[PDB]
Amino acid sequence: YCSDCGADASQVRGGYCTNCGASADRIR
Repeated sequence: YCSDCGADASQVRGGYCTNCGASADRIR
């Protein structure tokens, strides 16, 4: 999941969370 917004990890592309724009390293 994204620690910044809670989106599921499957929503990350191109190095960012596609919902809130967090950098990839915010995924846990």
